[PDB]
Amino acid sequence: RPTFYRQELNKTIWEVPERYQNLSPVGGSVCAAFDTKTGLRVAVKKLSRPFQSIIHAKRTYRELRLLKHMKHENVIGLLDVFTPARSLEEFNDVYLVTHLMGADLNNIVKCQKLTDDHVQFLIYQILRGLKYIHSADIIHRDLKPSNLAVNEDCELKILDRGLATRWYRAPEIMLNWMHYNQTVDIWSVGCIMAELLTGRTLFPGTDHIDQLKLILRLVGTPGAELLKKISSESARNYIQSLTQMPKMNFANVFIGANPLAVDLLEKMLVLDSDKRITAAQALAHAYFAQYHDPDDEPVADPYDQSFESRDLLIDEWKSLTYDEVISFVPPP
Ligand SMILES: Cn1nc(C(C)(C)C)cc1NC(=O)Nc1ccc(Cl)cc1
Ligand SMILES: CCCCCCCCO[C@@H]1O[C@H](CO)[C@@H](O)[C@H](O)[C@H]1O
Repeated sequence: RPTFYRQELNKTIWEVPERYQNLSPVGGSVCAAFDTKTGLRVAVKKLSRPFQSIIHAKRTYRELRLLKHMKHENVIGLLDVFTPARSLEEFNDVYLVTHLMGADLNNIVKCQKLTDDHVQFLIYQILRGLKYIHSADIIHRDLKPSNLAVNEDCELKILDRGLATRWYRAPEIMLNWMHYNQTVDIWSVGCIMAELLTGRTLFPGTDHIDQLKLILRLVGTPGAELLKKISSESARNYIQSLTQMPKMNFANVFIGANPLAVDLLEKMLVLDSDKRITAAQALAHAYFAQYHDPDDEPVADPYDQSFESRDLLIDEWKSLTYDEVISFVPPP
């Protein structure tokens, strides 16, 4: 074990290896640090009360398992994870180390003037990262501009901050469908993409109902084919209950957009999530011709997430998390 030191920042104590220097608050509780081992600047996150409830303990464990697993350019990965605790008995705090990236995409959006080439490169990187995420059988479910770190050269990493967020949510997530396929995230890529083109939010709903009213205005009310898949009572029984809305043709909404951008949007923003384009399929769309490389759009190693079914005690989830701290191997 290295030697640690204690420092107080914004009413939060922080005990970190001497390696991590220059500490200064950024945000949960995140600091910028200077990593003297690799000469680069990092974000260090100290987890708040990680083993306080069962649910906190399980989420702490999912955090670590998940970040230990993500190893892709366009997805947040773990540079390091440490605890000041010398033993399990004494184990209480968890710090995560990741790359700091300057902005999130939210900053970059409303003040900069995005070329079609900007939208290609930014959207290409989200899909690329999503292929990877989705190949591990992970659905993000809350993809938005705040959850995309962008550096100065417009390199992009997907992440989860986590806890308006509703502006990018798939219609099915917002009616609480419970059977979600991965294309929920494709819906989110559509909303983001449209906003990078127009510079404005596609569905800036004021609340839940308004959000959905705005979605249907664009995509139209459900067709016969989609309707025939709805199991439920009055889930379907309020059919045209917000008028029998005709679907907008997107060439009319995205005037002066690359017609290939328009065509991809039509394939992302389908009501019926069985008809949505996949991440891997969207990669092969002519819109990404300048960036698409078939041999450098990698998939994930098998991700064991049996643990999610498990109902364990606070102290089992704490031990499991301890094991994960102990077993961490740093990137090259
Ligand atoms: C829970 N979670 N899920 C994902 C995805 C889906 C992108 C793999 C990523 C994460 N977790 C995070 O993104 N966590 C995280 C950790 C530290 C900082 Cl400074 C910022 C964010
Ligand atoms: C506003 C009316 C709600 C329309 C949302 C329906 C689109 C969601 O997609 C639907 O739901 C499931 C995915 O969760 C799929 O398995 C279904 O087959 C699919 O059609």
